[PDB]
Amino acid sequence: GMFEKQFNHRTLETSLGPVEIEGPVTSQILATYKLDPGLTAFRQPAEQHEALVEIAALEEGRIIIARQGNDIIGYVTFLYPDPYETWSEGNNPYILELGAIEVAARFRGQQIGKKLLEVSMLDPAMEHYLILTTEYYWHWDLKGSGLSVWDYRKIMEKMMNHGGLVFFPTDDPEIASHPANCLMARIGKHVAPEVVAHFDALRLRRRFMYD
Ligand SMILES: [Ca+2]
Ligand SMILES: [Ca+2]
Repeated sequence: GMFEKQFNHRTLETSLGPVEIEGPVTSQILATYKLDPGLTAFRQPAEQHEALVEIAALEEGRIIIARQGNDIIGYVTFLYPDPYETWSEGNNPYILELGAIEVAARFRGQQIGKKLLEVSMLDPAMEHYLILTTEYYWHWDLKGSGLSVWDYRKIMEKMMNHGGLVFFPTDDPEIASHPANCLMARIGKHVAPEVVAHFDALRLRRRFMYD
């Protein structure tokens, strides 16, 4: 939150491209764009657009977008973990959540996710955060992607790996409920051991049973 947001930009060529990959984008500017109709994995586009704008308005919030003209065909979000999920416990401002990352189905296979993550990490400020993320099978567009759950998981994980995120075991009930779900996290080069220890305490939450 206390850090400044460095705007970065790269043009990604695609079979439909080129696509402008840039951010963090301000709320004022995000409101002028239009979410592509095919970005409905979390909620309908009108509601999800309002959600991206709101996130951008947060002190720590960052919205990086994949864009063609006024049309957002993909995005990736960053903000502090949800107050009503386990990842927000304690007073640790060095823990940031990669909320979500979504890309219109027709743009799949053009490595937009990879770049979306690249441009997100171009800001040296990201090295000061431990960036965790959660992925659940029930938000994945398997029907549209044609992928089984495990092929999807393998592809999605390697995408996240390109952004520096790595899989971490957890005893979190929701994630643990299905092996395909996962917690991943990117530990910035400048992140202190205390922050990492806190993260370990969050993901292995029932340690007290064994203390
Ligand atoms: Ca907290
Ligand atoms: Ca997520």
